[PDB]
Amino acid sequence: IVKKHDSGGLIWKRIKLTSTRKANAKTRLRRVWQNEAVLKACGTSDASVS
Amino acid sequence: KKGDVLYPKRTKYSKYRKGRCSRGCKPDGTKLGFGRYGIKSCKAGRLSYRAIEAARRAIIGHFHRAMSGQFRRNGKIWVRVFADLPITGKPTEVRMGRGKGNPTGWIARVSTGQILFEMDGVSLANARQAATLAAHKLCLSTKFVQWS
Amino acid sequence: VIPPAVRPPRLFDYLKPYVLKMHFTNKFVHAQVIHSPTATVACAASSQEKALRETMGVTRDVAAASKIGKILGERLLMKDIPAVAIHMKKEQRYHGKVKAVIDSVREAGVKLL
Amino acid sequence: QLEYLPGFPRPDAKHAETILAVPRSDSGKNISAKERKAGRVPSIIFEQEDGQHGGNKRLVSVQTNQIRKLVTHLGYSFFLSRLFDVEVRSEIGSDEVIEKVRALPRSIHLHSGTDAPLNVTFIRAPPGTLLKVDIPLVFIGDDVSPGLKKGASLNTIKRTVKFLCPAEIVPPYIEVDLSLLDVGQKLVAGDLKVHPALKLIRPKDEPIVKIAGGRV
Amino acid sequence: AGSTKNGRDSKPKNLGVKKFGGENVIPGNIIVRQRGTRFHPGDYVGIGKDHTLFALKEGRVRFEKNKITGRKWIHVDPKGGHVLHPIYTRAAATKSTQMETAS
RNA sequence: GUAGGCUCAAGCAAAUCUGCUCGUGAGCGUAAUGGUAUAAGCCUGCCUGACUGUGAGACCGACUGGUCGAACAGAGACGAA
RNA sequence: AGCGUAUGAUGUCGAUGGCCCGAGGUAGAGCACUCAAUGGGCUAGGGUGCUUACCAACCCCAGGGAAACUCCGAAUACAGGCCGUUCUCGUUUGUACAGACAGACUUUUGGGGUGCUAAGAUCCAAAGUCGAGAGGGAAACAGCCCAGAUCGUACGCUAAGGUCCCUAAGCAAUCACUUAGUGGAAAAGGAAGUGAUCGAGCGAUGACAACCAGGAGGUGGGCUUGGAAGCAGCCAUCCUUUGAAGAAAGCGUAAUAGCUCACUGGUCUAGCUCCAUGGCACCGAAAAUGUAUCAGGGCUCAAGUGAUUCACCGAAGCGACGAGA
RNA sequence: AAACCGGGCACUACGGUGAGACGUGAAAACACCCGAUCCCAUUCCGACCUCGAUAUGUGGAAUCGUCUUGCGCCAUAUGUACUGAGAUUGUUCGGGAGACAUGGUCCAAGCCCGGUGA
Ligand SMILES: [K+]
Ligand SMILES: [K+]
Ligand SMILES: [Mg+2]
Ligand SMILES: [Mg+2]
Ligand SMILES: [Mg+2]
Ligand SMILES: [Mg+2]
Ligand SMILES: [Mg+2]
Ligand SMILES: [Mg+2]
Ligand SMILES: [Mg+2]
Ligand SMILES: [Mg+2]
Ligand SMILES: [Mg+2]
Ligand SMILES: [Mg+2]
Ligand SMILES: [Mg+2]
Ligand SMILES: [Mg+2]
Ligand SMILES: [Mg+2]
Ligand SMILES: [Mg+2]
Ligand SMILES: [Mg+2]
Ligand SMILES: [Mg+2]
Ligand SMILES: [Mg+2]
Ligand SMILES: [Mg+2]
Ligand SMILES: [Mg+2]
Ligand SMILES: [Mg+2]
Ligand SMILES: [Mg+2]
Ligand SMILES: [Mg+2]
Ligand SMILES: [Mg+2]
Ligand SMILES: [Mg+2]
Ligand SMILES: [Mg+2]
Ligand SMILES: [Mg+2]
Ligand SMILES: [Mg+2]
Ligand SMILES: [Mg+2]
Ligand SMILES: [Mg+2]
Ligand SMILES: [Mg+2]
Ligand SMILES: [Mg+2]
Ligand SMILES: [Mg+2]
Ligand SMILES: [Mg+2]
Ligand SMILES: [Mg+2]
Repeated sequence: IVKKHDSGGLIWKRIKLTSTRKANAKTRLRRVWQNEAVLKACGTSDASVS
Repeated sequence: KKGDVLYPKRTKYSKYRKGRCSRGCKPDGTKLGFGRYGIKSCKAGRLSYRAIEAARRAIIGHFHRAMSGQFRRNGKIWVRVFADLPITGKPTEVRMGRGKGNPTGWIARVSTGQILFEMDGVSLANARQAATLAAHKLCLSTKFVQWS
Repeated sequence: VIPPAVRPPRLFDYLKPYVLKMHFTNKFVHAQVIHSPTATVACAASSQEKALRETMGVTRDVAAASKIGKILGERLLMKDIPAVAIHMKKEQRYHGKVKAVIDSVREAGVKLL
Repeated sequence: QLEYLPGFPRPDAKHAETILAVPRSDSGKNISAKERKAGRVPSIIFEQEDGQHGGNKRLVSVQTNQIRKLVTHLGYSFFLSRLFDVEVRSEIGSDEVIEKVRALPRSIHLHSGTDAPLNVTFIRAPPGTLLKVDIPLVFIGDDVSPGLKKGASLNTIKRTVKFLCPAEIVPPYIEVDLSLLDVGQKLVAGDLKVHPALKLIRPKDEPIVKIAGGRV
Repeated sequence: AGSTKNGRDSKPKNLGVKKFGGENVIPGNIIVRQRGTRFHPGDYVGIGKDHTLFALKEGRVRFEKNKITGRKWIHVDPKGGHVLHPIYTRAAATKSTQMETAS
């Protein structure tokens, strides 16, 4: 992300943290948390017949 | 020493890095080392030696005025911050690169929580008032510290 | 200065597992051949032994060191050990009793490595 | 003979609160931040005996409000030189008491800028346990001393003194009387009046305080 | 007019460890290129005139550290194990075979 | 080069030696860095390998080229080895 | 050299992960060396008049700054061995054909150097995008966010981002906060609005606010001094009678005088005042063609802020159906 | 013979290295006490080292034991600094010092010679 907003002649507008953006962030967090739970549950041992 | 203005008599090298100063704290907490009252910084940043000496002069003058007779001299100050980093600069009408510029002053790098001044031999109210008077000379946010 | 810890010489091409070490006291002379990989005494001769403390008069002098060196060389050839390596301690030089033991071992027919 | 002697300071009844704790399932910056967001200070209860393998440690969390109030009311050094009752319950307001122990607060970490509590450490002190405690000094008699009546100043060299203390008779503070001090001479650590069962850890020839010569 | 008097550096020398602990070496392989004895030679390791450490036998690099002084050695553990001196193989080993075949 | 021997600098006591602390802070021609104590430093004796022809195997790398090197043949130095 | 292509010939690769294992001296930290540097305790000693508020080396204690310091010391990264996954050769190498050797921006100034901790500056490290990349979002937009366009369809699901109108989809649901159009630019500092939690102090023994009455005596303390009387200045700052009263906090007098405050009793009656953590607001805030710092309407009777929740809209992403190579 | 004791080699920082106090010279061992003729030692010197010489003297120096401790070293927190991946302009998932703090200075242990037991 660009974080330069008050210097120079090239405008990079500041992306406001709206409620919709928070909802998308929460959805992505739920996905990664479920992935982490799956990896924690499956990480105790290895599958046989190799 | 050099009386009021505090910087090293000599340094191993003349010209230093810029460095980074916006971070840094005291990871174990802070306690006063010499006095009963003190001033510590709340933020991390740079203090010039002139600002440190202005704050010290404000504390000294307040203790000299608010107390008289035999307790005027009984107030003691410790200066825990020392400007040992030289800064350089370049003059006007000079283009960008022909080597580093000449040294122009001295700064001290301050971390979050770092104790700047310590006071003893005064009352709590005079210590608070001297801390308030000294904070206006400093570009960093400070807090009054009491031994407990 | 702090004395450094004494190390055995580093291996270069071959093992050389038999090391001769000598010790001398006010009364007796000693000579031990050490098998370094097992830290066991391969062969030893001293004038403090029951079979040797009466077959010689003086058990402490240079002549006793020479006799003990000859006995150790004969015993080493009896155990089919053809060669040994010499180890001197901090104070030991090629002189006197050390020289007597080394010369008698070499004269008995044992090679020095 | 394991009682505070007559004429010596005892721990005050006003600050004799029970510290309430709930168990803590993990260690690290993550759970510590989550506990501080919930209004709790991460903690630990352990003992001296098996210092290797942990000290029979129990991880707990204490309330931020109670710790902040105790540290503000007592003072930092007075908090660390006084025994406390610690009660561990299954949750806040429950009845399943997991541990009820008399422990010394071994250390407390306050934030270097904001002075908020970040960590409190409790060491189990049953009777007959000897702890190294930094006892704060209270200086009295400075308004009676001849040295300070003449205009001289006080050089307070030490504010705490380290003592090996049985847990029963740890003094909350040591009163240092300055009344027989004129200009020039000093008090050392051997001049402190203590219980005979307390041992100085540092040498007895360590200066505590000195009235230095006032400027004529 | 300004002028800097600093414009020099030297060409890089590429010093450091070439074979770490556990790596296989053959005779002649350079283990460490160094200034002075940052690492000292151990068993089956030679040292050059510029303190370069090189393997004398085929085997694996092993590092040793002295717990008291901090001095570090590098050894080669040989692949086929230690080889006895030929004076022992000619005489002692033949008598060892006689003692084995008599038992 | 080699064989043998020796251990600095600083501080303290006595007030140059003799001892005790300490540890790389001395020295190593020459900058800096790394290294170094039965030495890579210092002293003594003899020497000239400050050789000739090669070199397994590696390290650097646009290339030109540079570096380390077990070992072989000859002729030697020092060493009881 | 590195990187592109075509065509052969070899490897059993190459890529990526797991386990095992190896040397570190960066971030951080610290003072054990070097350099820089603070306060104290001891005393050498210097110098003053036996004495010496004067400085005082060396040691000791406290304390703890550094790119070219290190008693310490990560996370990562890197080397190696073995084993998984990918089934792709993207690997190595022969032969033939190149182009290119002007780069740009973004990742907290939180990888750094230089510069002013300036630049849409400049120079290196590590990522990504553009270059050479269309599509959706960011009003408009090389370099940010999402995502890789073989072709066709008036089929479907999504990403970022949205759902009052402009403008496809919510005047969406629940619990809180703000009333500044804050949201929708700007610091030190000021002021203390409005909530949440924990304290502190005082309180029917009557607190705070209000009204009423006193606020004394030694004493005009001593010095200073034209005068200094509580109150120009220096030193002392005690005691008494008291319900209570400072050798006086303000004013005021040339100095006195006099009027208040602290303090106390009476009346009245229910809570009062300030501390801490963090929530959201206010002031500080002035530029030149025209509002011109939500894109615009308009929004607090939220369409604003924090947290929790459900549907939907939304791309050339992915699917469906049809067609190529 | 199976344990113990002494010496030599080996192992080794929880086993290292200092300080203090108390002991110990077993019918044996180690060291010292004694000398400087030969070897050797001294840029002078038996100080060190060396060669000699000790029916029994001494454990003053060293060397052995026991405790007390200092530095270290080992183990272990809790919290924090810092950091890898990831942009709710880092609301997530991991790693994790230094300084503190707490304990310990283990357990196990090979070969040869000599002595006592035998
Ligand atoms: K020479
Ligand atoms: K040759
Ligand atoms: Mg523009
Ligand atoms: Mg733009
Ligand atoms: Mg909302
Ligand atoms: Mg969404
Ligand atoms: Mg952890
Ligand atoms: Mg030599
Ligand atoms: Mg740093
Ligand atoms: Mg620090
Ligand atoms: Mg560093
Ligand atoms: Mg690997
Ligand atoms: Mg060019
Ligand atoms: Mg170019
Ligand atoms: Mg460029
Ligand atoms: Mg960057
Ligand atoms: Mg830059
Ligand atoms: Mg820039
Ligand atoms: Mg540019
Ligand atoms: Mg340019
Ligand atoms: Mg790049
Ligand atoms: Mg182009
Ligand atoms: Mg592209
Ligand atoms: Mg595009
Ligand atoms: Mg558009
Ligand atoms: Mg676009
Ligand atoms: Mg495509
Ligand atoms: Mg619509
Ligand atoms: Mg606005
Ligand atoms: Mg503002
Ligand atoms: Mg206008
Ligand atoms: Mg849909
Ligand atoms: Mg579509
Ligand atoms: Mg597609
Ligand atoms: Mg199809
Ligand atoms: Mg640690």
